[PDB]
Amino acid sequence: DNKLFLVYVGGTAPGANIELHDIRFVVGPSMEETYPAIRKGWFGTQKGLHLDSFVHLHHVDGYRIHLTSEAPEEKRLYFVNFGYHDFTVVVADSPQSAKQLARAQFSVDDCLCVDLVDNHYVTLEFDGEQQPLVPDWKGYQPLPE
Amino acid sequence: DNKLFLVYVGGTAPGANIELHDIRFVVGPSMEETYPAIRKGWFGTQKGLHLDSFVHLHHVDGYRIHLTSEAPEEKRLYFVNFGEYHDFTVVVADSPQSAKQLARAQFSVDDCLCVDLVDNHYVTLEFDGEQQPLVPDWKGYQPLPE
Repeated sequence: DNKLFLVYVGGTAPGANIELHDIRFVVGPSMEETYPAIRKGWFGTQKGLHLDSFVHLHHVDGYRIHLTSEAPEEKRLYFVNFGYHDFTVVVADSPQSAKQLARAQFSVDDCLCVDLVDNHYVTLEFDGEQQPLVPDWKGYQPLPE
Repeated sequence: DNKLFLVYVGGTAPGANIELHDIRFVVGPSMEETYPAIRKGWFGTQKGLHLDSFVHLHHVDGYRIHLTSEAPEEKRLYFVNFGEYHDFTVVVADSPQSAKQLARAQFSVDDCLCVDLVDNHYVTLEFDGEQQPLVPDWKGYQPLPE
């Protein structure tokens, strides 16, 4: 059973004075099997690359996330970064409606469509379940070599 | 009269999903006169680069910072990155080893950088006993011009 993980990773990059951090979406049966995909998703230096937090995402806005190898869809998963507090994940039909829904959850941004991840398609099903967007785990976990 | 600024800048880089941030050290008479050096020190994509916070750094651990065109110093300025400015500090030390030690002790494997040459200006230190809190002069969102 493949799972979708939102992963927050940290490391160095050439030119930079401090540690940088990025959010990756990866798919695997477990976290350790996503390690190759985390490493190649990471833009910076591989030496010292570490996991800071992650969450297995199964539900967003009442929608269950399904993953299939093959897969038309009405609504899609959108990740919205504000230039877990500084980002969100929403379900919407358009990139513009995704940004607006993201603005309304607080009380010019950038968004990514999460629809194809490590050769797996993201399809959504309404079922009513909520999932708090909080880490399953946080800390400092270096990836192996 | 040149000033040493520590600037917190933000923007994008190829392959990254979110906005990234770096700390730069820059030298100029004013903040706006450091913009070329900020742009050329930024590791990522130029388009959309913005300044988020900065501080004019004049004193660290009782030492006054002097900036000169021409340059032996026993103690030096060290910037220490830990693995509001909470995730890092600046200290005065003789060696990178002792720099890391002093940085650890003032909270209650890391990386450190020696800040002795910045934009063709040498950093020299003079003990005068003055303190300066390592906090921003300004914070917000300021796009750098093109």
